[PDB]
Amino acid sequence: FCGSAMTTGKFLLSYAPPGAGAPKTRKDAMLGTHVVWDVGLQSSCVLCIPWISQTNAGFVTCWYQTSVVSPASNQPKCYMMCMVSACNDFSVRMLRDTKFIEQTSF
Amino acid sequence: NNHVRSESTIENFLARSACVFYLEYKTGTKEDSNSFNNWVITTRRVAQLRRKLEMFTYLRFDMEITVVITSSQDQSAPVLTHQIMYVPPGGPIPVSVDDYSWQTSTNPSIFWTEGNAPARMSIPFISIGNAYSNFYDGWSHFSQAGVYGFTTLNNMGQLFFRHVNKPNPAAITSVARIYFKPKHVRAWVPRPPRLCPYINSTNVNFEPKPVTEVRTNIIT
Amino acid sequence: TLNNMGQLFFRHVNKPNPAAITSVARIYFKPKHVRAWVPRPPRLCPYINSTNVNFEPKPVTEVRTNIIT
Amino acid sequence: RVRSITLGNSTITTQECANVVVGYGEWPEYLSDNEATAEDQPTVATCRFYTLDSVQWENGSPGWWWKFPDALRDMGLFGQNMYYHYLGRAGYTIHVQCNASKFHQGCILVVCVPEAEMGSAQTSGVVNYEHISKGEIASRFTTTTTAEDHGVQAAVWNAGMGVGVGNLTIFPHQWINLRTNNSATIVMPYVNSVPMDNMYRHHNFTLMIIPFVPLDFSAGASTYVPITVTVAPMCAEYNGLRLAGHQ
Amino acid sequence: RVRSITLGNSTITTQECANVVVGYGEWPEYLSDNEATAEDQPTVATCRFYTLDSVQWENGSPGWWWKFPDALRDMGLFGQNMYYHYLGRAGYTIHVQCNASKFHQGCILVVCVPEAEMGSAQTSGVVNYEHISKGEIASRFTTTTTAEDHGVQAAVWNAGMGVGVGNLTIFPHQWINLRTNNSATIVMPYVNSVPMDNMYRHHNFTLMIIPFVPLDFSAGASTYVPITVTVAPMCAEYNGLRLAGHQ
Repeated sequence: FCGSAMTTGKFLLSYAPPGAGAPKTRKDAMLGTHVVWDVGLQSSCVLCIPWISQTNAGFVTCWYQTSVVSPASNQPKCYMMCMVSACNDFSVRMLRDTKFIEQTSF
Repeated sequence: NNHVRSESTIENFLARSACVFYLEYKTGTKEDSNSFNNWVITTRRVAQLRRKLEMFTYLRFDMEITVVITSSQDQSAPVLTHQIMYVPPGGPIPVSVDDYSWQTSTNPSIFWTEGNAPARMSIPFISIGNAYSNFYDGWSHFSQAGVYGFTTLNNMGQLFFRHVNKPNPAAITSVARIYFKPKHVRAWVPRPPRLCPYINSTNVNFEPKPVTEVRTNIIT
Repeated sequence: TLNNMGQLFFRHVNKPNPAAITSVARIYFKPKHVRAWVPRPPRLCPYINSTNVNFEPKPVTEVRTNIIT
Repeated sequence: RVRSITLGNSTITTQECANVVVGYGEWPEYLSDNEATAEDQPTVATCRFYTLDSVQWENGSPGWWWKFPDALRDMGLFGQNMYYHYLGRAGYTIHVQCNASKFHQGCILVVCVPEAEMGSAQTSGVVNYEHISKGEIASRFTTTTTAEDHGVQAAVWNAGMGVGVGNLTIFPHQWINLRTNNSATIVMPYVNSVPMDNMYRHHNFTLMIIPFVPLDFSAGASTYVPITVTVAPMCAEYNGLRLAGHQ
Repeated sequence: RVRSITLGNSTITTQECANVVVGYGEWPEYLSDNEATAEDQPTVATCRFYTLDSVQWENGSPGWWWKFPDALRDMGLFGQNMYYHYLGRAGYTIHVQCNASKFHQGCILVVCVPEAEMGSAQTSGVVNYEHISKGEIASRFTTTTTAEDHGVQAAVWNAGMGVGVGNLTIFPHQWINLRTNNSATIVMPYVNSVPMDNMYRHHNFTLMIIPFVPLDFSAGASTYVPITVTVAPMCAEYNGLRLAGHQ
């Protein structure tokens, strides 16, 4: 969370196992796997999601639990970023060429 | 005899060379219809071979592919060079004689010239599964509505062939015949032998047949 | 003067004789015994020149229909 | 002389001796492989008998078959775990048994065929889901070749796979022959190429019951003998669904 | 300086120090009485946070209340066990907490009243179910006497029971006073005449939140402060449903 240092809210992060659709309500999300992340204590949270490999596949969804509480800011723009990396053990097999560059041209 | 047999080991019941395909291609420009040719690796093409690999439900092996190639001119030059390119499954493939899919660096290729012992190389066990499946009983999609049997299971690469020389007056036509054998077989779970002649090359579809020949009477 | 390596030349060794012969030689290359130091983020924009890092600006990523699921 | 096995919340009385045939001589297990640090999976309250509907056996009936695990898709808590998990595995214990007098006769074959792949009624069609499954209701073979829009090419004497029906005793099997037996037990472990896969998408094995010598009865007596099957999962597992993270 | 309690499948972050008030100084327990040989009862996977919908607190709002266990009747697995069991018991852990700046002010009282029995809007009517409960949605008090077809005689300053509202601090209670606190915790054990009774038919206690000093704010700032409550069962039990017999 990259908002101001007087902004406080609460978000409910959620994870759905593979082979199950995304939650359709915050009530639905809550009954799944969820981590209530309080912004105003923690400025970051790390979820480590097991069991990825390659549709069917999980979902990550973030939901308001409360609306953000402004100090007195007149534009209520607050932001959050997200970062990603492989965790611990990982494995790959069988080299092949990338799809994002197409031929020569010079 | 005088000891336990060893001619009926799994390794000697399989692992024999057999012809599986042959194809033709000829020197010519990229305009020309036939000037490169391909074959998709499968073991269901030849009935005799297919019979002995449907003895088991699961197999894993490495394979050796040897291609023996002859050529002849036709009615009115330097030695020709042939390229055989293996494309691992999920790679790029060429659609014409000239593409960057023959220049790609991640597809093994053998350059070979006539008057030498025939080219071969082995391909190691390739599949994310831990065995090839000779019978499958599911659908491609996560809800049943896909394609029944032999979906993404039993998928292996494919070969491509072309001449490497420039076109020159007088066409040359080559015929390459492919020999195939597995090696280091391991089998799990046996099956009863197939009884009805094969129809499709992608289904287990069959036409009903008598179990056995008639006899003149059961009593002797 | 960095990244300067030699160059090849090719010719026939026989004397000229009646009827031209044309050869095509294709070059295959591989390094061996690589050692790498200091990584970089992958290139994102198609190459232009063969001697410059010059590039034309490009979008970071594909569009989505909406960020919510 | 009998004892009654119970798996808790269910009980069934069985004949004391009837033998068990362990398919390939290995019992159901929980996998013990490591490198599940990045794909941890929990093991359970599904380990109870489920009794499927009984079917008549009458003189000239040709056979029946069901496909697991898609025959237990409507059963209890076990049907919920095909829907809240993307991957699973599970062995089975199957008791097939039936009533009968001493004036009846005939024998049937019980067999479990891993990866039974069915034909198609016409020799260029492709069978669809509704003709190769019928849920927890028994499907059936038929004598006499007949076409169908999709359909399985049932014939009995090809077994829907174009193999001799007399050679199906290569797979785990038991004969139930009236005048001796009246029950059979097959314990079938999980057999697949990959360690776990989607329950809905795939079928693991096809139970089949094929009469050889057909039912018949002496003077008086009932004209049918009912058959019943009972299936209980053993040592099941399903994929995780918990974060490995923290705040 | 905080720690995050987790009861598995749920997590909530709490302030490190905030005190717990154990109601009557006894924690939730499983009963240990014998003579359950003729009425054996099993103990469990319901022991997780359930977060009810947040309510606004704004200047001049009069209060709120909910009634347990009938406010958790739609929640998860715990709602299924009011419907597959005829008797139950269960203690509770309740965290009430809220946001706020340092420019806000006011204080509220949090109290759990065992056996709160409500009046009726007219003094000869009888209150019905729909006016004394609202499920997991908060009910509310009102200032200014007004009639209703059934209704509770809410008034705030009688508390719907005809007692002084200033004397409700006899029951387990915590003050949440902005400028110090912003959270409270009450752990409430099972209190009833009989050891177990029907969940639907009876109510055990009524959580209530009554503002005294009302919300107000300095220049700028939000015009409401949200309140949230979170309730987790502890040490629950329910009646048996197994035969003690045999074949």
